[PDB]
Amino acid sequence: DVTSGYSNLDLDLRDNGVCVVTLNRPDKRNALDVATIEELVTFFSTAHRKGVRAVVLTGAGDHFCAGLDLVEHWKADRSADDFMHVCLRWHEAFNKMEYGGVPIIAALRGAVVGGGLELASAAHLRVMDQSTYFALPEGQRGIFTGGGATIRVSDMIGKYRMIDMILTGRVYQGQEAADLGLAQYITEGSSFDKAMELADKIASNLPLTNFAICSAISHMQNMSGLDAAYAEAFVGGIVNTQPAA
Amino acid sequence: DVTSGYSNLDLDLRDNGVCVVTLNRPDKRNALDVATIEELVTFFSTAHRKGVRAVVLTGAGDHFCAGLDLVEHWKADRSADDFMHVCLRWHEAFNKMEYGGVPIIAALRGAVVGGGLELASAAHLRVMDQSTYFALPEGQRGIFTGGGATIRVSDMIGKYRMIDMILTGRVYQGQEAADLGLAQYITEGSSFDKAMELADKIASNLPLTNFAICSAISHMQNMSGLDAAYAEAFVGGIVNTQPAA
Amino acid sequence: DVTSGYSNLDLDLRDNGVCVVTLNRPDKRNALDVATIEELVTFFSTAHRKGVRAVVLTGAGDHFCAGLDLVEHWKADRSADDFMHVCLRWHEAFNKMEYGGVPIIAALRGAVVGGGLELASAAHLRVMDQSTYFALPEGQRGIFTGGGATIRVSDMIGKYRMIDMILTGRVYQGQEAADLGLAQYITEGSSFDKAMELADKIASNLPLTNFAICSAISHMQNMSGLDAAYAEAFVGGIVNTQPAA
Amino acid sequence: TQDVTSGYSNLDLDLRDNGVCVVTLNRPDKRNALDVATIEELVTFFSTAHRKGVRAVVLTGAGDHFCAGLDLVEHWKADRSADDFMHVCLRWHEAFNKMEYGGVPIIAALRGAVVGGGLELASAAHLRVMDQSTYFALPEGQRGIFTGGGATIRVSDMIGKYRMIDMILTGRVYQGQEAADLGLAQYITEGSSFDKAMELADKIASNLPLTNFAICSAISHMQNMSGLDAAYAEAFVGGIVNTQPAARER
Amino acid sequence: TQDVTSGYSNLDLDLRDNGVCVVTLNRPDKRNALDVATIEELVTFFSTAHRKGVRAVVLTGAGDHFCAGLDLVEHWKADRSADDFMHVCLRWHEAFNKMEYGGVPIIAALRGAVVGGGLELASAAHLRVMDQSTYFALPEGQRGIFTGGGATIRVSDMIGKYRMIDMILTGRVYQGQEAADLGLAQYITEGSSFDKAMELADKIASNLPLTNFAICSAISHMQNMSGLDAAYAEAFVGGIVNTQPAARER
Amino acid sequence: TQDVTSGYSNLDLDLRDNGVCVVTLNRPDKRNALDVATIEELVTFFSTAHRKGVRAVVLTGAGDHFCAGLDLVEHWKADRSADDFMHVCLRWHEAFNKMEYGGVPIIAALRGAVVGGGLELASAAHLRVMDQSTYFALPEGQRGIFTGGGATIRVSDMIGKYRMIDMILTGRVYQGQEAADLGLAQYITEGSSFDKAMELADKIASNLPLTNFAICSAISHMQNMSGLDAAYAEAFVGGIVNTQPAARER
Repeated sequence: DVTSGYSNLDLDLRDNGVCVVTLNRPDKRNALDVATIEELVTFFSTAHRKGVRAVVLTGAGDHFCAGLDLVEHWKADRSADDFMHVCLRWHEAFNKMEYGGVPIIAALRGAVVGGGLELASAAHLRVMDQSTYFALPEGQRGIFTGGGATIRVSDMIGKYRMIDMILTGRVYQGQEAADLGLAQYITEGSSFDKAMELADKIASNLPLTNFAICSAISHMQNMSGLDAAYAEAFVGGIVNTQPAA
Repeated sequence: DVTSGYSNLDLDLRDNGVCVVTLNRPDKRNALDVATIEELVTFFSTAHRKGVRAVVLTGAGDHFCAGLDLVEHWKADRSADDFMHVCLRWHEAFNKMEYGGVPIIAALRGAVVGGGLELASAAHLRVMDQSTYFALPEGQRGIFTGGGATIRVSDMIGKYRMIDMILTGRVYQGQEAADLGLAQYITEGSSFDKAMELADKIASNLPLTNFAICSAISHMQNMSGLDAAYAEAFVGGIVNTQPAA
Repeated sequence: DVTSGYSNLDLDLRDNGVCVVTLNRPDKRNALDVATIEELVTFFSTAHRKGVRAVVLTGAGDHFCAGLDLVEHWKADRSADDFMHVCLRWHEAFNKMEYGGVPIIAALRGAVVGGGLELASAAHLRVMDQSTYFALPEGQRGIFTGGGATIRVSDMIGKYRMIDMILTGRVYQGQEAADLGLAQYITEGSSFDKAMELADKIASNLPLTNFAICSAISHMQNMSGLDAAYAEAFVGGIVNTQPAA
Repeated sequence: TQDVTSGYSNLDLDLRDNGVCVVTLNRPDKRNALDVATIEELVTFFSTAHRKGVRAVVLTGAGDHFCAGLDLVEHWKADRSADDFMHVCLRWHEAFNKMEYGGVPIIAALRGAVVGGGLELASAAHLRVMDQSTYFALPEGQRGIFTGGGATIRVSDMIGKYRMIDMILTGRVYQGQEAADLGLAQYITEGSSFDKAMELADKIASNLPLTNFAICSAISHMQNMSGLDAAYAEAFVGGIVNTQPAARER
Repeated sequence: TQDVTSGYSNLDLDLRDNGVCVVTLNRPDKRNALDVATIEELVTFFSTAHRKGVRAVVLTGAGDHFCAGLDLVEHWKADRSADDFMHVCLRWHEAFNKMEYGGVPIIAALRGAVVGGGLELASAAHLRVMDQSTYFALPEGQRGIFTGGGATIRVSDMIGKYRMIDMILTGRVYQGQEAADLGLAQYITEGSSFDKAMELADKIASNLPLTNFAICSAISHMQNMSGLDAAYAEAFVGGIVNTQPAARER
Repeated sequence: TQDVTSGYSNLDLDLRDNGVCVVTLNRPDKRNALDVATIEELVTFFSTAHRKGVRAVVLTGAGDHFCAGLDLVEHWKADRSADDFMHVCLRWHEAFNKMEYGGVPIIAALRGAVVGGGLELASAAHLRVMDQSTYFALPEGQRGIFTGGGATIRVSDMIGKYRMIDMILTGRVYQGQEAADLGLAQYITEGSSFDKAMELADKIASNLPLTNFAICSAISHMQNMSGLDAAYAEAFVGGIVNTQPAARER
């Protein structure tokens, strides 16, 4: 019951458990409105229990994701509390992606900007192609990132590089972007095909091992290394003694 | 009342709110004595409320800053508690810079060493030129960094690279230094002019947006990502619904 | 009484206080069994009080360390709690290395894989040669890292690169590995000789300064920067006012 | 509004006109022991309560005992591996995190046994009201069992780490005023804990939604941070909550 | 020494010969409500007290009530936006952080209302002395207001997160021995809280400056860290404090 | 089994047949003041107790007083520099960390003075049993000394940061039921604290080794984390402990 029914996500579940999840509004470069965020909360809250083994996340069209749907935003005439609540929903979706235990590999193309970079950062692995570029351009437009960029992008490229990106609108692309920490993989070919290659290999690993890799490590990074040491020992104890292992 | 009156800092407030703050003792490569640290505490404690929009921090002369004023130090014949108190003042100055909400862009030249690298690290952005080099040389002289290097330089280049720098006295310069994380910008020309270009653009952004960028992100990095998610939503709520925004 | 007596470690204490510590089972690429881990706990729990000034850690033979002794592991038929306890011993050894206050420089050759990369990560400095390669290959074999990789390797190369390494089994070597953060030094010659050069220089520094560098910095990185600021001031107060300093 | 009470099997739900929803465990025959299906219903209810418009929740257990803890019959029969049980524990934690950090005030009306996983459920509420029949314990420890539903976090936050360690290490039982004074419940009544909980809930429901949302989510987050970073976050929560038009209106 | 008492308008200051400085809120006509100008004077006083040589502070409010909290008249009139109010809250936090982490022992002599922002101010002191007229509350919540001056941090540290949530969610008032036992004040007197605070302050002022500095700054920092990292920092604080020549002299 | 009791000079050790080991400080002539050699023996004993098979420890001091704290005679004579003393403090911390996080339940049987470093030692135990002669204080502060053996961490966890600050800032002494209620000891007896500690230890020793190990190590680690990360770790501790064959057997 994985492909249940979603309006704003196109799903393709392959026989080995890899589910392609595609943002489906290329006419607006897949900008994320509140309904799409809720479908991401739902999908990533249930993916593990529904048996999904890995996810390849992509955006329909030439551009991965332009970020916050500004048309919806401007029209909603939001108060500070209304917008704070919208941001909590973005965070719920991305927390379910990051800490959910289902490996997520993003196949990037074109503009990975603003909230779109926040969505890409919620994946475990990112594959960029020759057309891909990254930025947090809204900062210069007076907009602060409220979907996790200050957390995940800093974890990806360093707090001072993330501050630079939002303070100046600086753009990164090509090898320079991969080397900075924006994506672990860069291809001269299809980022979708490379993501699928990675996803198929990951899906052939043990479910429990991938679950721990895709949830425990982020938690350990939130604590003192002297307390994470103890938690890591328990994670290794459970994962490495499973019959299948 | 920004250029009020300081003995150890030369100030130049431009019409757009950018304030150039220049260490003014080139004869001693701008080494930082206790009086200069107190003026940095005062300036950065009040800059935001005095209306400063951005700061370009520089050192008069060929060298940004040589660090701790050792002549004052040796002559003061400090006990462990006396020196601990001096370090707390350094930290107060740099905390007001980092968490104060006023964007600070350092225009580096020559030696950015020891406490001088600690001062540069307290800025949000760093611009280095072709003469700039970085080191924590005192470590080999038996001196531990007590002005935040263990915190900020580790945040800039990684804990293990910071440990290497103080343990061995290793020097970095050129593109290698920029790539390591010591400065986000490297220019073949004037680091002052490049810093001013960046500062003028930043000063044209909304005051509240820059305030959040230059205070909230450092705070979020000090907490678990699962708690920063909630705080970030409130920061976005306030910043993105301001009338000006 | 440094070279006391160990079965699984070969020790060579030099006249300047540098102790070479060599894993001594090249026939199994120095895989770490429980007895070797206990000797590492013992050696690194007492090295500082026994007067060791620096340690050069190496593996006998062409390969630094292959990781967990799988023959012992499979034969022990471990329950989840048995294995959790083994992981706590690995962590105790590596915590004594990291926070013990005695500088440790690892001279790497060949395969630095799995638990072997966890051991190398517990050193302060790493020197790699032209034959050195790094990986966490067990992940694809269903094995989770329970000896600190999720903590230290993430601190070395970034959480998302560490997740990539264990999720995919990706290998790094050469300049690419040094640049990623796996080793601060890469040599075209002998990694042992380069490690000794570094170690001899470090051993000529003050004992207290090296102790603080090799214990305080890791602790500061486990707290909010606003609380580490205060602790760092006390560390600087004690280190910088010692008579020898 | 939206339907709040339909579609559940393991929770009895009663939505009052002022937005207070009574959530009642409904298996007194097994002292409301929590099986995996009940935990999943708690996840669903507490993941959606705020957005559905629920203003406050009074949590109770049908019968003489609030909740005896994890359903051991189900546990025993399942012959769970360490990973299977770790997964069950993560679901308990998801339900309790949605209760604690969800922003909807929860007031537990306690009676009889509030033990093991039942004390973990009670600890996920913001307020607890106990009566003269109420008693508290973490007895599983004496049975070789560790608390995997938050007791080590929330009960420590309620009574102190060393008193929580004592309870699980020794099976020590607390009741009456001593239990209230220890930090196990903020309110103790000589009468009906349900009626006192409803009094508290009706007053809470009369306050502003955003103010209750912040009180019932932000404070727990602030306690997980250094006080020097929570200071900054609290200033932003105060800025949003205290300038809402409805607050000025008051 | 340096001048400590001059130049202020919203604080009455009295420096005694042994270094104890009485700091008194001086607007009893409005129950010492704290406006932005008073907060700024607290920032200035507590940012410089240690370096000026102040050995201890006895903090009090003129009149029958210590402090009723934020100045609502000023608040209402200012018609503040969320960002304007967030900025006001950061100033309150700066004043209270300089009190808590500044290294100068602060003993609050309480009387009457210690409510809302007034309880936040009292919580920024190291020690609190209450009298028989003293009462505590965070009533703003019932008025749709959230505490933005540290109550969620310090009052939780004083009485427990769940009792702090209770106070702001319900407006519950505490007084007398019950308040002292809850953790709202370490000392309760049947007489003058000011006189008891001065007794405590005079004894504290007789101890070594560095020892009091560490006690009144390091402990709060240690509580923001994992205990396994605070262990290391505490060893360095002990090393510096316990080997100062003056300590040996004792 | 392995030898547990031989080879020590500064600890009297008595291993009972059920695995409870009585560890007794043995210098009543100096009220069991802790010198560096005794701290090193505590490091050795508590670093190996779990692996040697010790099931629980009852910690006591010979004579009328549990422990008066750091050995000042040794301290004074050593004329320690700040770094020398910081190093001594790290050894105290290593001994107490091995006690707190080692996984072997420790029950302290207190009598008489539990002061300064002696309260730090007592605080490293999981449970404390006090008698009618027992009193607690951190008097060193009045003597210009700061606690460098964990009091700022563990005593704060026991009684609250503000009560710990009060104790060291003022030298305040606690005893009797007031001390127990404050959080200084979970058990108070009108009889023998040693006999009550042995009763508790014998019951604890009858429980499963792994369950006691987790209770006596995991909970302290969880309290050093955000509750949202401890939730995940606790689920893994529950998974391992609750599926061990011996637990099912129960």
